[PDB]
Amino acid sequence: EVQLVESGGGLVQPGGSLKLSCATSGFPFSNVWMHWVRQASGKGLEWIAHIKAKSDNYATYYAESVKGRFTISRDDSKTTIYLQMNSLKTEDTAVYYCTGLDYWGQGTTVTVSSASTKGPSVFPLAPSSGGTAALGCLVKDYFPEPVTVSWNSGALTSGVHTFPAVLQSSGLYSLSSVVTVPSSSLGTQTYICNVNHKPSNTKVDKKVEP
Amino acid sequence: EVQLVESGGGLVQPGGSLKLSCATSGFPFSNVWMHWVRQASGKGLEWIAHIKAKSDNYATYYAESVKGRFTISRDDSKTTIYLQMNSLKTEDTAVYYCTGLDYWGQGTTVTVSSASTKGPSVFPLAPSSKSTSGGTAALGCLVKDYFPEPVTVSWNSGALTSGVHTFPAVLQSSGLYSLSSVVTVPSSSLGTQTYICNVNHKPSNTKVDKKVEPK
Amino acid sequence: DVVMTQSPLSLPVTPGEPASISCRSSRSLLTSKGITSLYWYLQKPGQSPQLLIYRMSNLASGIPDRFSGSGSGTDFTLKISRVEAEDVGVYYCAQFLVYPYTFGPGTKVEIKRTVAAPSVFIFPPSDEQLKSGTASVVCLLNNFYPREAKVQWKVDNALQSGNSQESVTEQDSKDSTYSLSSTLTLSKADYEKHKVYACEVTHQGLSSPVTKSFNRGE
Ligand SMILES: [Zn+2]
Ligand SMILES: [Zn+2]
Ligand SMILES: [Zn+2]
Ligand SMILES: [Zn+2]
Ligand SMILES: [Zn+2]
Repeated sequence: EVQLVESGGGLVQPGGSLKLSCATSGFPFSNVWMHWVRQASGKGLEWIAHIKAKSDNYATYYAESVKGRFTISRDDSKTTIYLQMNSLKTEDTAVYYCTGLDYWGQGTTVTVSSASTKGPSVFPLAPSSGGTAALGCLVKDYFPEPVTVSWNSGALTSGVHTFPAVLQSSGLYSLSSVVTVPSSSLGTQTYICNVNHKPSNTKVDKKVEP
Repeated sequence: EVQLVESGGGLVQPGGSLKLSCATSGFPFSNVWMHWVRQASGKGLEWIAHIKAKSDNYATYYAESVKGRFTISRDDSKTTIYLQMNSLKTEDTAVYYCTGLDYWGQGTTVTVSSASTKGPSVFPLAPSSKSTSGGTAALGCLVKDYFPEPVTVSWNSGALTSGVHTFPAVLQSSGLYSLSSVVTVPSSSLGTQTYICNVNHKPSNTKVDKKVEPK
Repeated sequence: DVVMTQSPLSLPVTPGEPASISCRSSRSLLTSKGITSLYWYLQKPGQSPQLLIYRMSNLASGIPDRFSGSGSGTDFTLKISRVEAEDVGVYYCAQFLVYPYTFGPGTKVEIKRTVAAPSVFIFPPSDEQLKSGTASVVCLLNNFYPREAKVQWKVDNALQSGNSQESVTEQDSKDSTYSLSSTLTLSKADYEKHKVYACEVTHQGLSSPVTKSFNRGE
């Protein structure tokens, strides 16, 4: 089973530094070439770096805009590649993927901003005989992205919409997560909003009651 | 969007009674025909009951296997149909679906047994490898000594699904179920991610979150 | 009382290749309006059934052109032109003309793929469980094909029998593999008497059995 798992993203001040990891498994690693590719929110894919294998003397190649700032490296004994990111700029804010160009990881989010981390407040959106009811939770005033929202520990996926976050005039994000259900199920089922904001160590479970 | 949601399943004595609901939404209800269909574990589909609409005088039809024991009904004002099950037999154990024969609900589980409810213990299956080993590590949770089925298992409140296997439960000699849920990850992923298995056993109102960490 | 039969009961197929599932009713399903009351469902692993074809030949909304249905009164055929890995599951015919309504027994579609040996993992009993008086040793076989597989438990090189149970997943809808869990269950006292715990795996993708093991207490 091929797996690529990036980690190490987070929030950093302009000019700061961060090291990303991409742990791999499921395939012989010694002669595989790998890349970092990033994607800003709502924008397209941008190739960042390429690293070859031991028999290529671990040759590396870089996008123009990261030369002299980023370093791609690999540790074959840990079957992992790395991206050391120095002199970070707000333009580096993005989801960073590692990829063989066939398989891709799920990405890790890097935010370069002078704003500090802020955990969200979570508020119920109370349910609104027969027919369709909607309910949700409002995840307000957090930084940076991302937040994870699930319902009933992931057992509830039908009818769920977790909307894109909006950036408010305060510099903080807000998002809503809603689910529609048949009204009669309001009396037979419990509905719990599971919110996780890793950058702030914020974990909130919120029961949304009629 | 069309939604069908069954509820009310659970554990009951032979001879006992239970009432299932199917709440619906997303469509005009007044002239739709609905059914209950059931499926025992590992087995095929068995049509159980059919109920027509108001203009059909709410006519009902039943499988011979349940006639005189189950009653299908509907409440148009709550856009809901019901299955009243009396004189339950062990053979009635199955997942019960509500369906229009195009759309189907997710199902609710009925278990007919003289045994009582028992919540699970949740034990960690520690990471196979360490973090500097490269390659693949496996970790999991063992969900043991529970009755009846079913149990829900998620990882990291549902955020983790890649690499997860939640296995069919086995019935132990003790008459209690056991299952395991595992996840594989790259070894170096260990010690950069936290792994929590979320276990819910509704019949016993057991909810358990178990952090699984390297030994 | 109307009997729905199906053939085959198991259908292995390589993706991209056609598949044909047949159904037979014990009486005609043609109505006075010229409708044939024959319906086809697919139930994917872990999911409720899904309508594919209604009244013998009509494609339900959302269903790809890959799927078609045909038939002659009491014999019917569900046809898949380019089978895809996502099509794994159990296919049912049904008649909704003569009460009591009836389903066929289901035909399980199996996607044929390249042989893939399992990756194998062994988990000792947790200290938490040991406190409860029992010891479960777990052996995981991951992402393998075909499904046939033999797990043998050995304690201090002694072959175990009658004290384990195992469970297999359905076939994966993406890579068409299986996984398997086997649990060896011992008294805590008997666990603490022995040193070497091993699960030995035999599979067509393995040139010789793989053994994963551990020594209790390191
Ligand atoms: Zn919706
Ligand atoms: Zn797997
Ligand atoms: Zn009869
Ligand atoms: Zn012994
Ligand atoms: Zn011994």
